Amino acid sequence: PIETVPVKLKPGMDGPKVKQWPLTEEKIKALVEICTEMEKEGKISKIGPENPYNTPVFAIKWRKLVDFRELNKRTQDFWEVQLGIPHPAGLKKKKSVTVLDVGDAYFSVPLDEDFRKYTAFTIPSINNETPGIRYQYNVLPQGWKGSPAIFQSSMTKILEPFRKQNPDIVIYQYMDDLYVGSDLEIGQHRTKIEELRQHLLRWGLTTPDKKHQKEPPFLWMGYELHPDKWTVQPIVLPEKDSWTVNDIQKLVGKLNWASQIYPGIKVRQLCKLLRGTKALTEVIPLTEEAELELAENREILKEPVHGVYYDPSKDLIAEIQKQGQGQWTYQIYQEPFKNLKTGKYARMRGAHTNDVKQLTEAVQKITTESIVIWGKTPKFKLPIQKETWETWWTEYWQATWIPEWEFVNTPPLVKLWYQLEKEPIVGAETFYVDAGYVTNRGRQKVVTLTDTTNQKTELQAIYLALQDSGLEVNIVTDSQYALGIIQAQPDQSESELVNQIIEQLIKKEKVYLAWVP
Amino acid sequence: ETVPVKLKPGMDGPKVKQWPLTEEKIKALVEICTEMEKEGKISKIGPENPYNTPVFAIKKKDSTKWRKLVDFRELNKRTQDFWPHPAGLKKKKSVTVLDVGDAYFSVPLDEDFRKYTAFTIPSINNETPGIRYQYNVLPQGWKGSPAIFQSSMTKILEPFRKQNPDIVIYQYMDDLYVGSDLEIGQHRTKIEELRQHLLRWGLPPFLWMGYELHPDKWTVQPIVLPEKDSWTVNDIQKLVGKLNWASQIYPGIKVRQLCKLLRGTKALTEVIPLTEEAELELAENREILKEPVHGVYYDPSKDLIAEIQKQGQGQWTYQIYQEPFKNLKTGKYARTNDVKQLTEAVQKITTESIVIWGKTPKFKLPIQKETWETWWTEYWQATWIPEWEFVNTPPLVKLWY
Ligand SMILES: CC(C)c1c(OC2CCCCC2)c2cc(Cl)ccc2[nH]c1=O
Repeated sequence: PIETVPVKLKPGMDGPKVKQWPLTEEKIKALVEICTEMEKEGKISKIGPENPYNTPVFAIKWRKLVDFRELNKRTQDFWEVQLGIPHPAGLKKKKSVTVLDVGDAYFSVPLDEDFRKYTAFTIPSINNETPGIRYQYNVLPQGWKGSPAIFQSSMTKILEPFRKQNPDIVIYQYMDDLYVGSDLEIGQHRTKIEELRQHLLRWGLTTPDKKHQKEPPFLWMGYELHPDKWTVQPIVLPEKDSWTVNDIQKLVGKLNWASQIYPGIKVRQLCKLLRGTKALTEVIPLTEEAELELAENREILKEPVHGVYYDPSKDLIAEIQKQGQGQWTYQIYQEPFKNLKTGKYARMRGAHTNDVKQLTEAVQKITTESIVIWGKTPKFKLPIQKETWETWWTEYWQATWIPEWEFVNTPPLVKLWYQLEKEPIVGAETFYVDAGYVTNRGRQKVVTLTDTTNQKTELQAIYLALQDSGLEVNIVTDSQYALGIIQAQPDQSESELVNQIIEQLIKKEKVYLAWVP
Repeated sequence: ETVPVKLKPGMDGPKVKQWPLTEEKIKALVEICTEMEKEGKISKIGPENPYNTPVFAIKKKDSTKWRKLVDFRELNKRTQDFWPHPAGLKKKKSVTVLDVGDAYFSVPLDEDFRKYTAFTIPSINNETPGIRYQYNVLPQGWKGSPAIFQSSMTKILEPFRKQNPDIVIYQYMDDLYVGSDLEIGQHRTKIEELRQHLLRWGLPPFLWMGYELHPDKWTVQPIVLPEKDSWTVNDIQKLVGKLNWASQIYPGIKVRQLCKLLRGTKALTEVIPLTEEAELELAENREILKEPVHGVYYDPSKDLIAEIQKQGQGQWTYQIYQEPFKNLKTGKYARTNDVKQLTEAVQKITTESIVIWGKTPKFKLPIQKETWETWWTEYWQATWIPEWEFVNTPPLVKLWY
């Protein structure tokens, strides 16, 4: 059998001493039948008065179910499952792939002797004056905290050898399923599977028969898995007349999911439908542009597009492009415009930013994503020019670095619509702002701002100046805030005011912004 | 015989998440760990160990060999204190740094602590569980290792110490600082004497290219004022701004006279001649800045903070203080790429913190975490890892350095 994993209850705590609810004699009779078999089979064992512990049991033909919540609350923490699943594009194509349903594996695995006593439960006797039978587990209880972790572990040890013996085959454990892939010839593959099924049996691990096995495609959590290709499960868009905040929220959701394979999906217009919504059942009438987006996406979706698998041999190329303000689309491929995966990036980091900065972040996301899926960073092809980048680069307070990238003249190209002068301008008028301004040339304008906030006034001032000043201007301000904001040269912002300024800024020939206490 | 070590009272073991690694690094890590296994230094562990510390593979300077780097930062923090620094060492002419991490590999770790040293070699795209281990011997990078090995270490050193008393030898985590003032040629030769004298006992590479630090030459970068021919309204304004700022440190700074040249909404470019009054006020301001503020002493019981500003063109600026504006040291650093440079700087500044105070500073990095976590290991070479947090360098502070 397999080596036991030593378990202990959480520090300072004691075993579950929980009372067994009343059980209908019809259920009592069913359990006993069930528990006898389990005992005949070794899974559990009758125990004595010794054991003060107990964990509730109830009936659900009849089925047995023990409530281990309490024991679980009292059981130590384990290095749990994995919480992280592989993404289709990370896989390499395989000729044949068969999944085995490791039947009741927790039951086929021993349980730390010293812990067995804490798994004690009680099958009440039918008649009043007589005692009820007491048992405890000798294996991994169903529904118990350590069962998956411990089951998965052992499984791996069990697989380890056969794995090294058969390098030509990879195996993926997922709870009870076990996936086996290889590039073996149908016959050969199928046999190695049986070669495997046996090795498992050598440990009482019983799997389903070939006649009853599962073969591709695989509708594995949002996906559809073919041997040579992959995709997202078919996504059907409703054709309602009346859309509820809820229906819309779901649409947008399903739409995002598509994004990783279907390029050009767009949700802006739809997302907009959510503004001011007062209830999850509230109906919202679609805007002309939402209906368009719905129809546009509807189309892109009517097309079944698939993804390819990872070819370790070939390089990874990531190509990014601007789909809208704040919107970036990218697609990673190895072979010429033959995607393994694609995706969007809307992440606006900070109230204000510029395409250069935003594009650079899109690169870091993709980078992190790739390292996680293919263990390597892709060569990027971006719509920005080295000099453009390099320029913004060196002049930004924050440090930053982009992998290996190549310029790709594929409009639009990200640029800087403006650059503050490094030196004050000679011949350009000079404004001293604070809500108003005063220039070296005698001019001035005060304005009464209603509702504004301290900082919002500072930008107004500036905005005013830009407005009234000629093509070339020098501006002095005491606001550190506004200064930072503008020095950082944004080209888009959530604040309308700021966007106005930016407009001003783009139009000017020369602008010098200076700060003074 | 293993010294029973314990975690600070009530504290549990670390459960730090493991940052994604590149296949390359994973491969390196597998080769290494597998060998440490055969040699019984580590052992695979089971699901009953919920703890985890992040690992990394870094690169050796002048070597094709990788080096496993475990971020026991959290662990060392939850690790009981153990119950010194040679001010003289910072004064030596040359300090060389050695990696004596392998010393520990020959000293068992208290069986009960071992579960806390748990770490994991992750797998690409989660296709496999992820290889788990824990240490049996003293793990490199653990705050406990130097301590426990202290005794045995002092033994090994006492002969050389008495033999070459003109040499100062400091140990810090996995590093050994060897200082002296001998001619460079001699320094390098007496080091090698030690190396083999270390071999003589048991398994020492040259950290930092096997090159020397020259602490003697380390110096504070005072604040500076633009000295120019003609002075425009702008020049002065910036000038006054900066002065005003520096005033909070050196309160002896006066601006009265300079600010007087700034009355009336003039034009940024209009050239202003300096009245003698102001001319002399500047001068005094200048002399006041010629040196660091008096009364700034190092407090061993406070955290040593280090901030860095990107100056561009490969130029960076830093400052080491414990209390705002009370800098204990300030420096510059010039080249690569933003990140590579930045890491090299961190390390430069760390090494110094040690050499000078014997403690690593807590950095404040002008960078986006995702990024740092991504490339930092590409250029890192130290055996230790400082504490660090990420920030947004104000526009002005940079202008003032
Ligand atoms: C991890 C491994 C067994 C693997 C596959 O199994 C997968 C593992 C994730 C669960 C669903 C099936 C896989 C499946 C198909 Cl359909 C095509 C290519 C594949 N290439 C592979 O390397």
